[PDB]
Amino acid sequence: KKEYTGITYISGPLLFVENAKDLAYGAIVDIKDGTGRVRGGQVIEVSEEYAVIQVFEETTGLDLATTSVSLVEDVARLGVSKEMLGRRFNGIGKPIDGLPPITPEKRLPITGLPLNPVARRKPEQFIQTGISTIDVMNTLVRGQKLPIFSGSGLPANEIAAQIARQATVRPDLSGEGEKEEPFAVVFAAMGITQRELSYFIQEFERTGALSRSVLFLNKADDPTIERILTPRMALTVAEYLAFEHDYHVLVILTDMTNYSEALREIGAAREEIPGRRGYPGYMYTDLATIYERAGVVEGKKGSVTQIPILSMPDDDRTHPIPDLTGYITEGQIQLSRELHRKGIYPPIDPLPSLSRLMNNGVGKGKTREDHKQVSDQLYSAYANGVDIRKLVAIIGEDALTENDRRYLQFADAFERFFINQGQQNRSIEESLQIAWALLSMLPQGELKRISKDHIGKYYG
Amino acid sequence: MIQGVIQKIAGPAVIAKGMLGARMYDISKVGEEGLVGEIIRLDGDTAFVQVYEDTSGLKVGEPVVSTGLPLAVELGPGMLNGIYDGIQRPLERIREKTGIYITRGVVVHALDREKKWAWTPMVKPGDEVRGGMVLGTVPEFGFTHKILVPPDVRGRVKEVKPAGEYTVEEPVVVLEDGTELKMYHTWPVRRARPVQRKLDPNTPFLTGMRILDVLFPVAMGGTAAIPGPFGSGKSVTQQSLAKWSNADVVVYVGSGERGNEMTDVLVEFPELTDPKTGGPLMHRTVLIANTSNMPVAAREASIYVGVTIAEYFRDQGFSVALMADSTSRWAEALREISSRLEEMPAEEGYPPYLAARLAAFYERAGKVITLGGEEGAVTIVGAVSPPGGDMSEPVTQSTLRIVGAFWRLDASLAFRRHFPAINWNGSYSLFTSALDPWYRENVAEDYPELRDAISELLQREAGLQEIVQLVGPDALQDAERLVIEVGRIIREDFLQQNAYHEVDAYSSMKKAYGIMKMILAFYKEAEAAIKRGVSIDEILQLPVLERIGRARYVSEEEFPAYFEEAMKEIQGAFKALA
Repeated sequence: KKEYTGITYISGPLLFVENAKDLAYGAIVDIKDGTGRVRGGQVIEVSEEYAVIQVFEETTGLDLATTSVSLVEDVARLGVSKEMLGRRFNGIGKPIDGLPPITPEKRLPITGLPLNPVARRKPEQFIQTGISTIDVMNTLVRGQKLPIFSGSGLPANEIAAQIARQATVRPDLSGEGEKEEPFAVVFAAMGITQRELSYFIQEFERTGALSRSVLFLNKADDPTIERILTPRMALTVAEYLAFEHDYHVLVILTDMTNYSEALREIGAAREEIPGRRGYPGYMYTDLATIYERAGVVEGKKGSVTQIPILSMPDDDRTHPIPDLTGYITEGQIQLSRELHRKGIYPPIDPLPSLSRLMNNGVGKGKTREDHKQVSDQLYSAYANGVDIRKLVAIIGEDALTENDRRYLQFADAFERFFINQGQQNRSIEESLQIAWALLSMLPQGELKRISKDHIGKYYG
Repeated sequence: MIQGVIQKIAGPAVIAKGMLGARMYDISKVGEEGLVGEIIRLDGDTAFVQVYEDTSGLKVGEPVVSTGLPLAVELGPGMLNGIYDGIQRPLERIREKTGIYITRGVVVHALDREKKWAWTPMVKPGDEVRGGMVLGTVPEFGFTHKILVPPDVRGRVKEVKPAGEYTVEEPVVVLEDGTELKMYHTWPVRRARPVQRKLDPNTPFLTGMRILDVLFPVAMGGTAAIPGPFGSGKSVTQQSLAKWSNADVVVYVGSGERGNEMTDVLVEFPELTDPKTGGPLMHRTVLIANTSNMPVAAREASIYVGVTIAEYFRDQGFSVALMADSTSRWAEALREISSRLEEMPAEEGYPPYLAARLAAFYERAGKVITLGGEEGAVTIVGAVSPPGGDMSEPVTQSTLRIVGAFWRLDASLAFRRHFPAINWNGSYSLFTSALDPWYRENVAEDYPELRDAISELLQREAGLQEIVQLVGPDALQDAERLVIEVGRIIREDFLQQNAYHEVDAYSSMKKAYGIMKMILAFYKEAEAAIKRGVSIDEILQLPVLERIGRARYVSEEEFPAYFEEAMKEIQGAFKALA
């Protein structure tokens, strides 16, 4: 196969090869130096004069006299099959579990394709996360993208790890046959430290969560382009298991801030003039091409569900990273520093949280039929309980009536009991049972978002 | 048609050489796959082509060929009940041809070439034809689709196809010129389709919903924004106008949407009912639909393709309702292109064409006498959609610097269960002044005053819950407990419109006049009652509050008698309270 030796220029991550009209734009290439060491790159531009290759690793060692480029493949593709479960790969999807390299039933363009809008399907079934604040209030529904908004310091890894261990499909609540219903987790970690990798592995093994997962682990010290590829690898394997194998897949992407931080970098190093608050102008589109690879489709039993996870730079929900993710994804879960001191975990406060696809995933045949209303009440009664806290806050305590005293103690214990569950795996029923014993603190006529009868069932 | 090759490829940008005599903005076909693109630059013997789709895999040296024409839309029978992407490709046919995912370089046709249409000719040989005139007719669902002479074309008719069943490809009419006219013509989307004459906002756009009809109304062909924030019922309110508006056709362009937001439209719409016919509303709607990850260029054409399509249906002499949602997302798309065209970012994260263009689009709205002589309109209802909840968006400014009304939705009102969740203090109408003649003429000599009296009680209700807010309701003079309690009555019995209700789902100006007049009648009989030593609480016990209450639920036909009797009952029930 051809070697291209006409290298005219190397600077930063770029190398230029003359007489390479036969390299396709976007082609993955191999690059060998005098020492014999081999290195990846990608054709990012091509003309009659030369091709610009963007090198994957450092550029140290390359020269213009003993360096040759060659085609590895015209489009970045991925060796994929359904035997990737229990496995554990890296950025580029080569094995890291000390197990054997695997045999693929197809090689897929890791860039994927947009789903045809007309071929989609309103997401309808719920996914039990085991966290009450998620499950009852902000339900993750199959086909959704619902990210966790966290903070440097805050324990997203733990939540990530937890939903990964706990999550499950509830066929017995939908009558559904369990056969066309295998449930898998595609974990994609971007720019993690060895300390956190150690953790996620430990966590996936500890209770065998590993056997039904495919890990795409990427470290902080890896060549940055591997970070850009990780979410693509993951979603490739996920679209595959989902839309050809009827898997319900849950994709967790931590940490998107590291992703976006890598996206720009690959642009500070490709010349590009930065957009708002200094990330790439097309960051909205790029993220779109990631998050949008989720959903459910007519004529298919399977699904792809995303939980991206992102530490906001200074708890600034208006930062490009969370702001853009916000315009693309379907709500979010937010990690309150406020709940972190009071010793609460998982620090998820329901009022800034929202799951926009929820109302179509709960209810008769999907969960329990009080669900929707109970969730709204639970909201209502916390919003109503929080706004009293503000009324009797900084200046003088005890400026309160009888009733509003009782919407008050419904906020204290809604934290201690509902929000603060530690590492309990709570089924939707147990979540609705606690919800109901939290509600019944209020008198009957105050549960206004609930049909009169439901009350009498679960209230007494 | 010019025949060059690829000299360079860098992302979606391609340089073709040897394309001699290629022209600015002509559509190109790029690479062996024939990917569609636009010439954005001519430099010597090269043309910079902006490729609408992913170029990855193309090699220097492949063919590049000019289509010789700028971006255009196909205007003919075949669009209604259709679902196109932002550059007029039928997504249904694509699915069928390629499956669940969208494959690049797929070549389908806006208008089905196989389907047979029932031509009824309306011109004979020797007839003179000018652009815009009706050649003949073809049924499309309920509508009598008119076959139009392209604007720009004219001459004498030589031959005509006899009534029969033809496809859109067939020369139904042929001129002495030799010019063949078909059931469709193409037309460039960035160029306003011509009209004979652009008309004044002296007519109502009848939406069906009282608060916008009575309070913040739009003229026929006017424009209007809505801020569709979550929590408020954007869909529902939007869907209702499509169902109940004095519009013959509804074009809904929406692109740059969340896949499931958008999908919520291709699944919901096919289930709405046309109140005029009893069958689907889809049969008189074109939807252009587009998503986050579908190509930049389509997300930006979207509202233009949609406005041209809208203009075409205008041109046949119908009222056309176009709602684009989301308009901020469109703007996002215009930002990306600007950046891709490597343009230096302007102040406040948008290119400085943003307004201009929001206007090259928005100003194509208008009610007109068409080239065919008929009258028609395009009334636009854009949505401004920033989850940031920031009216500061240069997008919202420019829009609002331009539309003739704003219908401010509010998730706050929704939470209270007030529907449709539009805010009377935030919203407004610019058309109001010049619709009063029509009003006095078509509703009642004393329309404006009555609606003025209502918005007047509203302000006052609004500025009383404010001095109840800081001094308690005890400090309220008698006339206050009343003002608040009718402000109440108007909220619950006049601003609230049940959208899923078989009657209240719609209300016309006449019924809206009645429900108004009753409130103010009741009001001024209470006004003279408290002044006379009658208990406001006894006033508030009167069983004719319920004749008011349950009025919006009464058949439109049964209302005139309901009004006449209830108006008579306000007298007797108040005269009884000596």
